[PDB]
Amino acid sequence: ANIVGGIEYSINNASLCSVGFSVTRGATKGFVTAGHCGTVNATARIGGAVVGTFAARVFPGNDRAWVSLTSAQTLLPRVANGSSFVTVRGSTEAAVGAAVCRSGRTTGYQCGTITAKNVTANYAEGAVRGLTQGNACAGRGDSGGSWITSAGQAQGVMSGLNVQSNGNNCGIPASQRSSLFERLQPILSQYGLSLVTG
Amino acid sequence: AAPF
Repeated sequence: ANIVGGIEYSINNASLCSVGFSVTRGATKGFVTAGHCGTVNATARIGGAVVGTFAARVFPGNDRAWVSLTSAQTLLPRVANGSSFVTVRGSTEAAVGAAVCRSGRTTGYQCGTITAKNVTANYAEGAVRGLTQGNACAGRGDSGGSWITSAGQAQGVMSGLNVQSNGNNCGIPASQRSSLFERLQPILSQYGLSLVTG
Repeated sequence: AAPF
């Protein structure tokens, strides 16, 4: 499978999430995603085929994980945006006020701005702290997907949102959306990952 | 907010 940020993958033939970013740890191929998507050694599949297993994760507290892939996988420095792609250039953290987009298998590519940092989400399982809030919309399925500026700076991975009964927060004004994501840098240094860039 |  070509590993592109934003595409669907299943965890143990059951939940769905979206790929955040192609990374490497030494000779190992991987991708960052959300911690709540799978437990360590859960099987990721992309299009029926097994692509890898959860190597590590932290959820709740944080919401982060990486999936080590079999070497058959083709890591790519892109994030899906319809039939187009955004090249991943680096991981400079953008500031509040900045415009940012996100990609996932449910709502596709959506943009908005970063509204606040260091938010605590109080999920049913426990608090997850240090999340950044943006107001681009998202839906169930989008977790783990890429948040990225149009200039190609990888920001993070989808954690959670204020979901309405249609499974997403795209039918309410941006002013009311609280879409939260886990910052990429801490995940990257914590697992000793290097982001694939183009 | 709910995780996903």
